[PDB]
Amino acid sequence: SPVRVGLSVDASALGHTIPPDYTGLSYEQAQMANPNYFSGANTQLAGFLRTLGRQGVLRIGGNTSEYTFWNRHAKPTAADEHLAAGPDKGHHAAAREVITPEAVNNLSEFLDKTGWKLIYGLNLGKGTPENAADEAAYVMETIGADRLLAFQLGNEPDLFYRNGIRPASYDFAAYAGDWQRFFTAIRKRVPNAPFAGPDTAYNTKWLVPFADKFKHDVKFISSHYYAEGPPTDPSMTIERLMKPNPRLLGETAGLKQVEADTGLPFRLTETNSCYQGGKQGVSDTFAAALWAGDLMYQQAAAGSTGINFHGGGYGWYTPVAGTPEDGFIARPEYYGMLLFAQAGAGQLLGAKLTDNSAAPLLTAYALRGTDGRTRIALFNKNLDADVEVAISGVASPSGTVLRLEAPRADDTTDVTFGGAPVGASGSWSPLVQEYVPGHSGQFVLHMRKASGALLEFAKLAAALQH
Ligand SMILES: O=C(O)[C@H]1O[C@@H](Oc2ccc([N+](=O)[O-])cc2[N+](=O)[O-])[C@H](F)[C@@H](O)[C@@H]1O
Ligand SMILES: O=C(O)[C@H]1O[C@@H](Oc2ccc([N+](=O)[O-])cc2[N+](=O)[O-])[C@H](F)[C@@H](O)[C@@H]1O
Ligand SMILES: O=[N+]([O-])c1ccc(O)c([N+](=O)[O-])c1
Ligand SMILES: *[C@H]1O[C@H](C(=O)O)[C@@H](O)[C@H](O)[C@H]1F
Repeated sequence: SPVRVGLSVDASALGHTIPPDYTGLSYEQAQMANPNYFSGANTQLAGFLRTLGRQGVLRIGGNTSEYTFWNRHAKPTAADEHLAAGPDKGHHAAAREVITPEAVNNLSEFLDKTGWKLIYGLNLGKGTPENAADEAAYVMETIGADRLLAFQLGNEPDLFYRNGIRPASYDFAAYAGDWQRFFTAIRKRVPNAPFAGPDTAYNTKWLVPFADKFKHDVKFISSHYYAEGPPTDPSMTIERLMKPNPRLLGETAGLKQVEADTGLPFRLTETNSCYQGGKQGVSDTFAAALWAGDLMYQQAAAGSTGINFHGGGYGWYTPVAGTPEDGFIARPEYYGMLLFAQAGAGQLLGAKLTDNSAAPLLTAYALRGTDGRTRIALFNKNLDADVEVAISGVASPSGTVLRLEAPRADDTTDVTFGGAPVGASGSWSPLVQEYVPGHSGQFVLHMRKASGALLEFAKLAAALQH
């Protein structure tokens, strides 16, 4: 028998706004070594991005951003024509790669085909300030001011002290030294160069200090988040992924603090289910779809202005997998992002769960969409309990439900949303839609264990609208 829970929506309790560019992805800077990947001719990948959002952000950085060197005078053939750069596995220094001018040109075409904006990593770990300045100049010229959201100076500088990029004594102080030096060189060459940071791995203590020290220099504050790791650790399981944890609590507190204290927006610029490249049998499963869609909403509710799920290649946690030669496919995690895409932008509303102690991992978010229609995204992350949700507070005669499903939580395939898989180049239309009738704002929705749902409610009295 289902666990019977209440969801009270309060349309008068307004929360944060979800902007049209909330969604996004993160990729390794090393991907720039192959100009055919982010390219106008890569119509398949662009299609997958357009389905994730009419607007969104592509972030390029990661562990490889310390090992990639802009070379304005490269032979075009320096390029690795075949490279599909998967998430860095974080065991040792990445292979050193050059970025060519044509890679930047093709990145511009790709952004033009997708309608997305760009966050671009610069090499503060091993590069010089002069080369960063030159790189920045070419990117700004090529990408354009309209599409370049920010440069970022180093990736996860809070781990430099332990990974060898710096000595064991490197700390916030020294980073702020490094950052200032690069910033000044870049701005001399590119007066309108925009910035974000500190792009930290986990260390929230760097956030307010960074935001305070560089308040007039940056557009937003950034940090990262991984639910689990390392992948070889047997405690890192699907069930664990469905649950909050102290790191998430700390990141969430960290983002609220920086926004409260400084008034600067926050963006989660690198995130996925398990670090060091993800975990087989967890990161590549239907559970990751529930995990990722729920994370997008939880972060927005806390005040995050956007997100970037890391990926690339055929990485265990990649939302999109593939290569320009063999084609691209949506992995299970993509479908959690797709639910969010389908819900769209708007303003979050009060929505409280009650009688839910026997179904503690169910989450729900109500949104007043741009078009004025109410949506509710639910994630029954309970692996073993079906739920029956008594929804109230919804001023609508009826809704449709689109289901996020797979036959088992650990399935690496068989994932559908709205009764359909995603096809080639991000193609997707709902094929199964269930009507839910309401009265006095009350609706009842059953959800199987380990499933999700998006409810879209009809306007009142709008049957004759043009
Ligand atoms: O030189 C090595 O192989 C060195 O690699 C360290 O690993 C890293 C170095 C740099 C980065 N990074 O810029 O992101 C990341 C890693 N990493 O996450 O593995 C090793 F820690 C060190 O033992 C090794 O000597
Ligand atoms: O790690 C290294 O290879 C070495 O690289 C230098 O930085 C560069 C390498 C290559 C180019 N380029 O192909 O135009 C440019 C730079 N650069 O001016 O940043 C570092 F300076 C050096 O410390 C590092 O050991
Ligand atoms: O269940 N449906 O496919 C469906 C379609 C259009 C609709 O307008 C509604 N509705 O009124 O909520 C439901
Ligand atoms: C963010 O963390 C990722 C991971 O550990 O999976 C890496 O792939 C990425 O290079 C790093 F920036």
